[PDB]
Amino acid sequence: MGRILFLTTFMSKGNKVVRYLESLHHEVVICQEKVHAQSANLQEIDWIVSYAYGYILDKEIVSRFRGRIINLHPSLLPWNKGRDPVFWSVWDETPKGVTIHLIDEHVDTGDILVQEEIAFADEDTLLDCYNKANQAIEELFIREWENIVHGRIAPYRQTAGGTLHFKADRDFYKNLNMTTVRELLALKRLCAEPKRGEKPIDKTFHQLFEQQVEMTPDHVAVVDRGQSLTYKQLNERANQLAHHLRGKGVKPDDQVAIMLDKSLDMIVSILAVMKAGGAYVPIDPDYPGERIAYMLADSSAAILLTNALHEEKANGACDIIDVHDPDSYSENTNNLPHVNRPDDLVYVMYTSGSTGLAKGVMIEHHNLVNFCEWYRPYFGVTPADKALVYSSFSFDGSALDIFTHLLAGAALHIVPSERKYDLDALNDYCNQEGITISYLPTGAAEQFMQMDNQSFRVVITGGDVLKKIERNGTYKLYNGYGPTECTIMVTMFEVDKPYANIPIGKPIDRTRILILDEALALQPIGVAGELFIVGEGLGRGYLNRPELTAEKFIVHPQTGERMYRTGDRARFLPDGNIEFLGRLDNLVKIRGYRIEPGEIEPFLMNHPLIELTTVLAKEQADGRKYLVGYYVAPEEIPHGELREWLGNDLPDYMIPTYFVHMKAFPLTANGKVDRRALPDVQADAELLGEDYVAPTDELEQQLAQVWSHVLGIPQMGIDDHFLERGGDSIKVMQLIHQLKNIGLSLRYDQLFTHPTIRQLKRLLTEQKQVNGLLEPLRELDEQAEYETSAVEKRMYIIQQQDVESIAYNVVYTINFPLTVDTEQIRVALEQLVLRHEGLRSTYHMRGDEIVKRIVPRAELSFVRQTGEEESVQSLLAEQIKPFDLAKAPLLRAGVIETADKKVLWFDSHHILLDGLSKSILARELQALLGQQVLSPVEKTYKSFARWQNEWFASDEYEQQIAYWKTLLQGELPAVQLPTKKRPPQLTFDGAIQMYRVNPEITRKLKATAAKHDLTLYMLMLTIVSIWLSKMNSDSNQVILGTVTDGRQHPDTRELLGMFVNTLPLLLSIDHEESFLHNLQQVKAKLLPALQNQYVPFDKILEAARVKREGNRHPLFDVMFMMQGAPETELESNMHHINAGISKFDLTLEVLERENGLNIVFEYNTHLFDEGMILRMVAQFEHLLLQAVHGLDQQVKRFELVTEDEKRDLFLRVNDTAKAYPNKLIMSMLEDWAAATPDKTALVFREQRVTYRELNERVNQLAHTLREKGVQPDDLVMLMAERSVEMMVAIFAVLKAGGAYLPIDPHSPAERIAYIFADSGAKLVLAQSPFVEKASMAEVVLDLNSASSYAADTSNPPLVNQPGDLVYVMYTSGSTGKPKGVMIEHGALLNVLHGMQDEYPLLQDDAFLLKTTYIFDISVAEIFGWVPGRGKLVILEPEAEKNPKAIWQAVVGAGITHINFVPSMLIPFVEYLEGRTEANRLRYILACGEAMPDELVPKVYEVLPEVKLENIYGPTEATIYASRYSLAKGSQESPVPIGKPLPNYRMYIINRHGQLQPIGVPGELCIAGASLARGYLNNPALTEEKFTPHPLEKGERIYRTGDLARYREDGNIEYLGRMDHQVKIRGYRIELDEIRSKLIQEETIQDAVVVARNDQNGQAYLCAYLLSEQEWTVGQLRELLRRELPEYMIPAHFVLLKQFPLTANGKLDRKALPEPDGSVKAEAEYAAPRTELEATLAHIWGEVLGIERIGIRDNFFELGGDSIKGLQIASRLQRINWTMVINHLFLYPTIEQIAPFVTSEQVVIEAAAENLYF
Ligand SMILES: *P(=O)(O)OCC(C)(C)[C@@H](O)C(N)=O
Repeated sequence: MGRILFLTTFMSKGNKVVRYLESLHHEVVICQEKVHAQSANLQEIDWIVSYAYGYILDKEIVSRFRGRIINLHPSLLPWNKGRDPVFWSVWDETPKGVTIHLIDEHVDTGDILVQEEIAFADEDTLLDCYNKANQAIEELFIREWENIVHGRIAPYRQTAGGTLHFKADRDFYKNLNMTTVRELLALKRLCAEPKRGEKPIDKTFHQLFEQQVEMTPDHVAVVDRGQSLTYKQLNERANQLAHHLRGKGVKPDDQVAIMLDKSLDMIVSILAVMKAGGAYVPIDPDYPGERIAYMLADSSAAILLTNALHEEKANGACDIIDVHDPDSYSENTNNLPHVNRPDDLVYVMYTSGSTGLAKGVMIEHHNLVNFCEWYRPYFGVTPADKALVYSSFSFDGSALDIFTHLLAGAALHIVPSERKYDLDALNDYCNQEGITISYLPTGAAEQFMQMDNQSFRVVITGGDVLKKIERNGTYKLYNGYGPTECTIMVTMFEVDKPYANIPIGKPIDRTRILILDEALALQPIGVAGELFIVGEGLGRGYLNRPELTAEKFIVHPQTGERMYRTGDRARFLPDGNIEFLGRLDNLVKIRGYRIEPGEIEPFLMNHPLIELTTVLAKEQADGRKYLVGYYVAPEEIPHGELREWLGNDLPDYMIPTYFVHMKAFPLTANGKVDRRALPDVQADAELLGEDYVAPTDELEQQLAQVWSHVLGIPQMGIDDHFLERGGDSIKVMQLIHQLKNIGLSLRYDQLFTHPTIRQLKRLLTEQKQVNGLLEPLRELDEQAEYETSAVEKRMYIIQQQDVESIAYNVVYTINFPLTVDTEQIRVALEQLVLRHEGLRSTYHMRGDEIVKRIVPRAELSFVRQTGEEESVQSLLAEQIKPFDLAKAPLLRAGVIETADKKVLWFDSHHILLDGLSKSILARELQALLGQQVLSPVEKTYKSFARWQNEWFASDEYEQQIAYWKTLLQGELPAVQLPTKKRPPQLTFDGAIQMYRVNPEITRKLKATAAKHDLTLYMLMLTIVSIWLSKMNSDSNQVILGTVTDGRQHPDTRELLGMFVNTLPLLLSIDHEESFLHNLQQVKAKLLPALQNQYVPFDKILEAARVKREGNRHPLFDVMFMMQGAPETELESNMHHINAGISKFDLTLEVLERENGLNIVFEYNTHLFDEGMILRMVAQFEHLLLQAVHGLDQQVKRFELVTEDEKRDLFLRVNDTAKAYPNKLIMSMLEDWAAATPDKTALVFREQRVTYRELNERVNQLAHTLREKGVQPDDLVMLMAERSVEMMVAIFAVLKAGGAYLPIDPHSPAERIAYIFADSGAKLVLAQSPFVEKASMAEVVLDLNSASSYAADTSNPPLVNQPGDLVYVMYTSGSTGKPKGVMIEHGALLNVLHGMQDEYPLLQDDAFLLKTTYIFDISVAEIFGWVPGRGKLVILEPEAEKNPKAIWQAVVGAGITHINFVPSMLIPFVEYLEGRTEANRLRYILACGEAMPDELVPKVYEVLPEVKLENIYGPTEATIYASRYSLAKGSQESPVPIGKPLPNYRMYIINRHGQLQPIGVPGELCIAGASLARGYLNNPALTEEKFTPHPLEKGERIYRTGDLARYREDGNIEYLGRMDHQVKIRGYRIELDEIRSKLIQEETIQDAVVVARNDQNGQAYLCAYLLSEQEWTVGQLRELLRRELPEYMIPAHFVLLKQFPLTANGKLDRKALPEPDGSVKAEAEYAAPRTELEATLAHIWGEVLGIERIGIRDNFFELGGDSIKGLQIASRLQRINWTMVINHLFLYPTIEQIAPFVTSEQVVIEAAAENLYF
């Protein structure tokens, strides 16, 4: 050992590494500060270990301790050196790992000692990768420190390469800590500066235009009125005016104004200024004369291009160049020499309408070129297109209309103001001229969608928020976004489907969009922020406004890129698109809620009458703001209708206060809706619309003031709904308490039946006035010990079962800015310690009573630590320690300070801190940190405990107990969630998963509940109940737990203590009714439970007499909680920490945060994993969206399984399509017999039949059957044993045309006469011993008489289609008389081809005919050899029971394929174990019953190289349906029946016909090609079992009646019949688990487990066993009590010798002994009456070794052998007690053999001692 100097700055002082070094008994000196070269901490030091050290050691220290300074770096060096290594490992996509290296004089450039490779997942957050890396570097140290300190590791130098990163290089990506890895990279690809990007722009617009004029010179360029201009004509004319302009003094970057109207000369003038070298300044001729003069002076334009009509509008301010004067055009028509560069200005357009007069935005040539070169290929603009010059030329909308289409050869069409505003005439012009593409502003576009257009193919819109997508046209709709400072637009989106917020799209060419926060840092995907624009669109800036240019056009402080502040809020969507979220200044406060008014307009325009809408947020002089909803409709809409239409999806404050009807929205001269031209409302004096009905009396006024105090709404109306205007459960109790001071009593349920003041008055009329119903809480006097509450006694008892448990520790974290004083927080916390007695309360136990003791003062543990982002969790973890309830304070605090935040953490116990106590602790701490004075407390918790304990003696408490004792009586429901194997003991290890409900859906949830007199909790509880029901196999009742506030006395809502109470909720789900009906039923069961909510949970368990199990929590196993919105801002920034604990199997907590819902899924990690919970979270979201949109839909119509799961099930299971030859099996025989007539086909006994001999004899009987009246789909019955004649009959039946119906010859006459009639058949092909057995039914032939054959040996003609019957197999199933399954040829062919693809029987192979032909399995043996042209070895009749004969057939005939039903394979492998004969066997195909798990190794040990296969299939699916290949080294927990065969499909549905997900059980259904036509002469049963289903799209499915479940692998698991199911209080059980112990018992070879209903009806768990030993009940019970719990412990164990199998080898559950019988059981104890028995008990105790022997104990049960009896009889003989060893077998007990053991009386009278002499 040696001294170690541990250097850490951002890690803990007692890390996992430091304390492991102390376990090895090292002296670990810890120094967190900068160490000097000659310090005391450097003396007598042998090793230096560093872990997150934030300083650089001196160069002397590195050399003085060279080879002795070890560093722990969580990065795979040389990659990611320096600071923040784990983040840069993910962002730069470097290799991942951890490194323990040596320290040199640089940053992480030392020789590596040990290095491991870590793996991060795509769905892991960055914080998750931080913990996973910190653990690896700590585990790597623990694993290798001994090898390091002992020199058993040679340092190897770092390989070449790697990255180096410093501090503050991450400041741009600070918000992305909770972002997944795949989303972090997705943002990188979407926002990182591209390497090479695109080619740099090197052209101006007039350069590219002049090149297009050379390409399409005679194409039509511009069309105005009826005249037209070609590209050459337009080019030459502009060149003429440009020569004049340049000669007049036009230089590059000069600004030439243009004041013309939309005409051909406008296009000429624009191109002329460009060709001259300047930039055109568009001035609308209709502007005010002051606006015109402002632009001319601001632009400093010396030349103005106008005509004579608008000439005087300049007032002689410029050199007027008339566009109609011929002298203004020169004679030179050639292109001018180029004097411009791509950096020169191309146009200047002024924008305004707000702050400032007007600002001149300057755009350059490269800006416009980049847009036009993106516009043409994006929309496919060709010279065949025709565009519309719609927008005013003073705005970039015209730049898109003109410049983009000119560079593609298209034609421009000028729009006069006669059609610019009459959109009906514009649609006429477009349809009659062929206008194919154009840009229309948002307002004009939405009013153009109604017109019937056939000309447009692409219509682009933008400017305002697009909401309308339905249009009367065949054109594609595009939505664009972009400021005027950038070129026209920067993002484009094709509107493909309806959207709530239509995205603005993805950036264009050479353009990148960033979503940044206020600190200019990158926001994660989905997080809102300010939109920034980078790329070639950013112009120069504003004209003569350099301050505003430097304000909006900024270079980024870190990325070093020029960006434009848009002032708009947007977020990135996961698809890569951007969506507009509003302007950063248009956020207004309505009723105390910050809302975006743009979120109201889409719902209002969805009204069937509203076409346009705009919601403004005006204000009054008092300061309050009100929302006004302007709408354009054909006529006015009543105020109540618009209030109701928006009340379906929006809250009350988002419903506008007033609505204004408009006929046409006033547009500005620029295409936008004139917002300041909308009519201001007249009633703007705090008017409450019109639904306001003023209070008419003194009670309605008194109720309106109480409602105003609780809800915070001024002037309430008597018709206002409580829940609709912010009403909550807490606010209902506040209304009740506020009425108690008035004197009126209101119950909690009566508010939901009287939700308005109008109804509340009518209820409070009969209610008495001033009575003082509420009594004040009496403050207890000072005592030594105080009383504890019922919940405090429970929480105490909980913490006592494991005194070191943190399962009830309450840990929260708040992230403060670094500017907050750490000690100021500690002082505020120490003030809260004395303010509340709970923070100074200690709990002890006086005898058997738990009492509380108050302490005057207690010191607070405030641990200040320094940490990094990637270590805050590990630091906080090491602080969560168990609490001693006898010591105060029950709360520990501390602040972890990082380089960017101060993380305050506090850990308390649930005995003190509950839901409301957290809210009060937040408000008081926030006020103390704000230096606000607090009013001292008035009440204490110790006094409420006294008041409540006395209420436990009242009559109302007994009345509430009687509720729970009757509510929870009888058999309660059982919720079997699809969990993993439940551990024997209850486990508390857990994890969480979070699901966010967006604000929009949250608003629709709360508006729905309030509209139907429900709370959000009632609505969520119904969805949770349905969600649990559908997972519990669509049960009708469910059970779950909930949490109430438990604040009984109204004076306790300001105290700090444990008040919450747990309530069981027994709810019912009616799947046949609507979602609204179930909503009322959940409330009808919740309100009576809340009326009895103040009975402690442990008393409720006692009243119900709930039995305690080990695997499940008592009563319920799923918990559902819900908290309200945070009261303060500090509570909203608090974060609840879970220390890997799940108190229940599954816990759901709904938290109202950020105007949305954060739903937590706390689950036990032993029952669920990461994948299972993710499925259930998606299913809850799927049910929530279906329910909120289907209020009136039946609950049965809501599906649980998701579409991604349905596609996953299709591929892994039901993708079995394969093309198979349609050649029938009777033709394949005659085809093979033709090619190979002299090949062996059948082998019976020791005789062989060739293909020709077989086919010829088949033809003779066929020709005989043909003339007998055999046609397709005719039935002929067979009565023959296993022989060659049976095979000839079957094939001759098929060749003749009919189907063969197998009948056992040895079947009773009662059975045949049934099939003889049900089938209606006539011919009976029977053998000689069974000819008269048909009783001459009709025409009976003799298969052994040559008269029944013919002489024609030629193949009969083909007379069968693939849809004709091939055989009819009767079932004789349980609970029913035999039914004839009709199988067709194509159905049989698909299975034979399918089984040949998996187990190919080739020509050199053979099959064994051993299954009785009245079973479908035999058919696979009858025809299984034909496809591969093999052979069939017919076993001797009744030789299927002799494993000797079966094994001889496999050896002698080289059989490769064999069928074996289980329970018949076990006797076969029991014969082959002591065998060694050679075998050609390849496949053992098992079918008929469930395969025992122990049989798989038994088969592979007696037969290596074989392929054991478990196969399942009902008779209605021909032969088989699914298969599963079993391997050697395998131990499957059941025997999965596997996946369906080719062209087979299997579905597992519930009781409502919905596909069940993985793990959830249901009914197995078959579908595909090989389905039976139906049941013979039973169309009723055919409809019940062969039903059409939407899964097969109208095609039939066969309902097997078997219970089954999907597995994560995809193989289906057999769970037994749907009927004959055994449950344990609803929670079911698997009998195979009980049959495990029977196999574990070596002497118990085989045994079965079922049930039997007793005389009264209760089924007892009867087990049937056979073995070589005699047991007892007690011995068999104890052997099961190993791991099998008591709820599965059976009872009657009747001993058997063989199992009652039937003809199919399965043990008849009926034929099992019904009334038990030979159930071995023990007797009582002992009573050695006489000393003889006591002597017998002592001698038995010595020989048998049993220290306690009873007089009624069986000799053999205590270890009685034949050797023991001789010892016992010998010891008795030595004390004169004759015992016969034979009697011990007849009388095996002491008392039974006591009268039979006699004495050896030796008399001892002697010979007459009186002797003489
Ligand atoms: P409302 O039923 O929505 O309130 C929710 C509960 C029942 C949790 C609340 O009343 C409470 N803390 O008891």
